[PDB]
Amino acid sequence: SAASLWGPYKDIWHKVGLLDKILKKHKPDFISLFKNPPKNVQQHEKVQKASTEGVGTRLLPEQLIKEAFILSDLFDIGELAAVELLLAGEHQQLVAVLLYWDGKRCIANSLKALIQSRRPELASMTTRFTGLTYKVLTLVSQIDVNNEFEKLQRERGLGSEKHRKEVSDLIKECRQSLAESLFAWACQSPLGKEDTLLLIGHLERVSLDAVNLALLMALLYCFDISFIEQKQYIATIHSRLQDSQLWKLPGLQATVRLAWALALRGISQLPDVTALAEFTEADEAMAELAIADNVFLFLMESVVVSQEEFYIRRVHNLITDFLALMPMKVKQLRNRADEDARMMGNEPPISLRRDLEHLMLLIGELYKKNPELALEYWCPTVLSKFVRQMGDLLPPTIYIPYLKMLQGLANGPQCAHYCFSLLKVNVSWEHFFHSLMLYHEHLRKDLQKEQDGLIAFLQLTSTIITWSENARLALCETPVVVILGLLQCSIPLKAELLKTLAAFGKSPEIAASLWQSLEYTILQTVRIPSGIEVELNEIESRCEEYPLTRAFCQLISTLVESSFPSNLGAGLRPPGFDPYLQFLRDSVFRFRTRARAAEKWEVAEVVLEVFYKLLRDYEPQLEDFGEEIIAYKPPGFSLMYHLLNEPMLELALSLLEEGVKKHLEKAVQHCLALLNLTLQKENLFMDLLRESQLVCPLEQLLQGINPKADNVVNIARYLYHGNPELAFESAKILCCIS
Amino acid sequence: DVGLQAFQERLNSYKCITDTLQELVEAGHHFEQMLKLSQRLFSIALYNWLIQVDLADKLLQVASPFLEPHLVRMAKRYMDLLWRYYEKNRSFSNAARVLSRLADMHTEISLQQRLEYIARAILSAEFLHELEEKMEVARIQLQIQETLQRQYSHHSSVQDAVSQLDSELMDITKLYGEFADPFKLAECKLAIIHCAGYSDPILVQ
Repeated sequence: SAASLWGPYKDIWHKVGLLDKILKKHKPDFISLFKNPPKNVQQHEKVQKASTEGVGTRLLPEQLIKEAFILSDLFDIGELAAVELLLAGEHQQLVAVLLYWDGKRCIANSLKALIQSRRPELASMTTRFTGLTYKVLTLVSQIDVNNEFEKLQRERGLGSEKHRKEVSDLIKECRQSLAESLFAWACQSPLGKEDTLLLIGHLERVSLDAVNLALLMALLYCFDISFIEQKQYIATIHSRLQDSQLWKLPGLQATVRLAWALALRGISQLPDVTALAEFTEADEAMAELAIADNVFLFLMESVVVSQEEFYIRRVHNLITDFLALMPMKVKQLRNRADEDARMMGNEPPISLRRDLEHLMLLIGELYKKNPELALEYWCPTVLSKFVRQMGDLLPPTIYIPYLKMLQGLANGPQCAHYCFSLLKVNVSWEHFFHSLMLYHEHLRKDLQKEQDGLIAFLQLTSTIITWSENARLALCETPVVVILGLLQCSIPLKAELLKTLAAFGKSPEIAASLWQSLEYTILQTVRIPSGIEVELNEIESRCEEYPLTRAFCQLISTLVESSFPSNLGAGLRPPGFDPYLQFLRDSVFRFRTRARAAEKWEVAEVVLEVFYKLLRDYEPQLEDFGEEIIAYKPPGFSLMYHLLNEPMLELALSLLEEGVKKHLEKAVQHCLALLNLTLQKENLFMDLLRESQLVCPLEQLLQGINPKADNVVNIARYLYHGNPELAFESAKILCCIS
Repeated sequence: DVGLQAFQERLNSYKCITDTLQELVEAGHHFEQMLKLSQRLFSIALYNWLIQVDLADKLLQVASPFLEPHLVRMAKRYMDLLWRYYEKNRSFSNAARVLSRLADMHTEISLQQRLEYIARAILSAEFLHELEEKMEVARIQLQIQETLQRQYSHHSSVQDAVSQLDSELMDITKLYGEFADPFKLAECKLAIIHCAGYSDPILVQ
């Protein structure tokens, strides 16, 4: 039998983290599976007597009996084994359950450590039975066998989700640990093709299953190291796969096979192999068939969706291999795509031929946020070649993903720099600019295809500009003028455009140019009489839709930071920044009634940030420790003015009442900080600032804060919280209020 | 160790002997020669050869003095060896002791068989003491098992209980606390306490 106890496995593992041949020699327990004992009726009678024996014996009480019974039912496990599990672990409430999973957890891990880590006598010992290799696939299947769901269905009535999730977690990790083991074997290079075919079949049994990804770490490297497998075997698989092109349903197999071909080309470039095969029949025809059989979508899907190291590295190798070895195919597809469309196309018709673009997306998704990998494209001037080639595919459909793909590449501040150089030096940024301008002209003169291209266009510009530094200024000079013009036209893109323009926004004095644009763009069509609302209408008319507003808020937020020039809007209307804040009233006031919650926080956060900045946007200490005009101009005045309004303070207050993604938490911090600042300088506003400019008094705010109790209570509760910003500030507020 | 090489070498020769034996199939003169030879690795190997062939029934016939130790050592698809063994023992006592162990054994064997072993073992009638108690406890599980079928409180998927029941003899307390009380089999509980011989009138009442 095997030791059902968790402790030996744990200790052995720590040792290796020392390895004692003696404990390891215990050996086969690293079976993985608890294949032989399932729930046994015979075992129950033995157990019920309350006397049980282990493979000494113990008296078993009624309480223990129940825990043991629950285990057998829950995990279809033998009753006696279940007992040993309880004995080994401290008896507490469902302790046996824990040992059950723990036993498996390290056993898998140890096998993983040995096979992956070690090159060695022991590695040989574990593998030698050639028990582990047989078991690996079955171990995976064991995880799969639907026990949990049936119970849930039966359970639906009195459901216990929590206990289930516990099980689900342990199993998922087990599958993950299993993935490393399979991969390790591949590096270990077991003997041959038979395993691969069995494995391919095994995976195939599973197309929507996310689980497939776990296997993606075994197959790819395996194909990568085709050399290890004996030529006799490689040749057989080659033939096997070709015949195998059927599989219209198995998308996954088609993709895996396609990958094999990608690898084969490199391997075949040994004179023995290469000479024998005919290129057209041997490689191109089948590969082409695979692409037709949706091989690309599959690869993209894996990329899109998502042992990270083995997966990322190995997949990266596949993607790169694809680029270098494959380009004949790429060109073939490219030409194919250009010709197919003819000047009513449904999206599905557009997408059919789109396989090349899908490749581009595959790159974008895989590389994104991985600067380590992304850099390779730009490090030396094939990947680099690849970009150049991609750059030259003119059709808008390909042109667009091209822009997107690069953006993914641009991620590191460092890479962003290269991207900057790519357009600037070795398509150019200006051409990019020109295209944007051209669309602007066409749209205005007229008064999805464009949206697709334009959306990508903006997406790329935005990505680089944010990450870059001084380049930002240069980019400011080609895109700012065109960027402004585009926004004027009505597009569904305006929001996106504002986001990009905001990215350009420079911290310095230099900012004034952008302010002119924005003011010109709310005021341009405005009929402003002497009411205040008239000014509000100006903005509301222009910023008709939500995306427009979101974009607007982002742009304003950037601009406000050490914001603006004097006498803004001079000549057009009454001057000053103030009308902008009033507009916020429109937003913030019907924020609470926002039909999506995610969207709700999306808008609320920027406003809070601007709110806070504005408060900071004055130096109160100078007084505490052209003046009149300066005091008139700062936004702090208007901000305080509105804050005093009860929809404004109330909204801010509820944020505090209802606290806790982590993103939401930030909103909370701002809420508190904002209130603290107000309290600190409430007095300054009332007595210093207000008279200078001059509208109404303070009282409503205090009763809402000091008298609302819950706010006081909630803040008190916050002090305990470990965010220091929230706690530290919460503490301060009560002080000010008191 | 003592040197493995000798072992590997002989086996080849042994395989040759077995290989030749197979070809024979005047058959008897050839076989008796092999058996009537003094070589305990040879015979042990021969038997192993026989089991693979499923020649095992023939094994019962072999007189060889080597055979008895062979069965004994191998005794713990060994069950066939044991079905062989109790049958092998003409003697009642020895046969019974084995079937008892057969029943008690930890490899999955149905209770029906476990009982058939006991029925057989009992027929061959302190060993007796253990055997009879066993029969009694086993019977209880059969009853509990039977009721489980009738009971509608049970779920088919919780088959595990039956597996446990058929799988082995269980502790009386285990049977009582785990099965009788939770499944409210009062009759079973009562019978069980009979065997236990629990006198306490209050609890019994």
